[PDB]
Amino acid sequence: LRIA
Amino acid sequence: VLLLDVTPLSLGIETMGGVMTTLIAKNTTIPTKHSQVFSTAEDNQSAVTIHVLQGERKRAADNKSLGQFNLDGINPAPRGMPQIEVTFDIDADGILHVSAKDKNSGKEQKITIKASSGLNEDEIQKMVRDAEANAEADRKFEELVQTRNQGDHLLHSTRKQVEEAGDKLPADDKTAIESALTALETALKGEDKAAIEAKMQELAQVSQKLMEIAQ
Repeated sequence: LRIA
Repeated sequence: VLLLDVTPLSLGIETMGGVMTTLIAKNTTIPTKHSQVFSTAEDNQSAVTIHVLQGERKRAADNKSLGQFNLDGINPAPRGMPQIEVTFDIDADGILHVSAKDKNSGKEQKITIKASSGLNEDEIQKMVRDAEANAEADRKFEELVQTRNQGDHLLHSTRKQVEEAGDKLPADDKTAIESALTALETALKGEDKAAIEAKMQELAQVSQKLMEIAQ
């Protein structure tokens, strides 16, 4: 899971 | 034993695609502490925005914001490679402590959110209403987001595999693939899940050789  | 301090609503952060990702689930007894390792969305990303949310809605924008804070100093790498551990910690007094830690750089940024912050006893009940009222619609949004993330991984991956394949890839296949990527990249820009899956279908079919060469 990835954050911007 | 006659009472419990609980979280009325889920607590978490916004993740790629505007999704709320949950750390501490609805109706958890405080004190409590949950961690989860996240990564970067984009190559050579030097920071992440930790956007703290309260609510049961799948869309981050449908949930209650409690604050946001940056962790900077992320040393250049491919997207999905940095380790950002995110920790929600509710102490016995009802205060929320969120930290992000870059496990390479050791760097840390906390935010501290009063026990009183977020949704009052009413709003809470409305939020649960909307959760069960908009379950179907939230589900559809989740599937579009997941589909957009599947699409983007296939795009990013295929472009690299073209860079490392260089001259190995028949120019013919390189034409067919560069057209499917440009179309896939356009579809990704929209809200039509079917059209993204159709460009992913187009890429699969024309990339059988590229795939061979990656081994």
